[PDB]
Amino acid sequence: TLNGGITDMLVELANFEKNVSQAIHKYNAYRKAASVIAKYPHKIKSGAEAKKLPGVGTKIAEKIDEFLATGKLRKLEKIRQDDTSSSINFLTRVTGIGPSAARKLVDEGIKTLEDLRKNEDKLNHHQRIGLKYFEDFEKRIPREEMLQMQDIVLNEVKKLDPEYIATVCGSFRRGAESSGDMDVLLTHPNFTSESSKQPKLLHRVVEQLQKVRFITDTLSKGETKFMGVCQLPSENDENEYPHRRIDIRLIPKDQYYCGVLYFTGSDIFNKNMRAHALEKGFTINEYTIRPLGVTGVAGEPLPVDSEQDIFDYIQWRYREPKDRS
Repeated sequence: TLNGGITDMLVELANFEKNVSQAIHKYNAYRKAASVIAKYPHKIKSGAEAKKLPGVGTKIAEKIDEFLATGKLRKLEKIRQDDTSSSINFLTRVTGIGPSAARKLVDEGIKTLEDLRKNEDKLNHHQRIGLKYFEDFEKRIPREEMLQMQDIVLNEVKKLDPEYIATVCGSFRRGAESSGDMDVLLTHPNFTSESSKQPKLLHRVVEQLQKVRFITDTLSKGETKFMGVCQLPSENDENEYPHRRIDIRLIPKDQYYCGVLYFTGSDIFNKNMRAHALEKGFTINEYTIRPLGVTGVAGEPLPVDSEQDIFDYIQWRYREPKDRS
């Protein structure tokens, strides 16, 4: 393509000028500028030969000869950047700041790492810790450190009560080399889908991990889900080990392997498996597996004492976790 860089430059400029500006008049303009350049049969060398065209005002002729020289355009940079969109989807990197709050902060003037680091009175505790450890939560965790994190949690849990079952899921159980965080599913026989609702089964484990200084912060502690911050022990090491994201979900005993399956996942695999279940007449769910009757009337949850049970029901061979991409 001859120009092309020039026309994608003008098209994006037109779009912006109508969906942010609202000056449909100069949107109509750039449109004309672009169609023409695309007609013109020779490669634009400069913005003066590019000015000499029936629909290219000298403001635009001033841009082209520029984009030809720098290989870019500052007006596009200072536009792509401030994109009311792109800011929200940045603030949302900070754990604790979703869409709703991001939109608030943004169109109230705050949208960058430093704008934030200059008004923590506008943030709650979750958003605060999430800010303090932004860069830390941005790193990967070598399988190596995860194994160690597995041991701390795993043995601490068995020491409290041997009847607990605890499995780390996520990219770690699938045998991955690198993880984003740690995701623990916890259950205990005293807790079934018929039973009371026992928040202490979870609290007791969380507090024991804080007690031994693994968990360093709470972002959200619920009745059934805790999300916080954890850290591997060290020596005299400066930044020794960064702080990681850890999540701890408590699940009724009788619907644990439904939750383990689901949280080991790969979404693409979850998608395919549920879909296969739905074709042999079952519905799978992060809690249960149910016959799917005539219509979409689901029957009674079937007994699940292991992942294998879920596979057998839909007539699939057990897929090793490493094998669930």
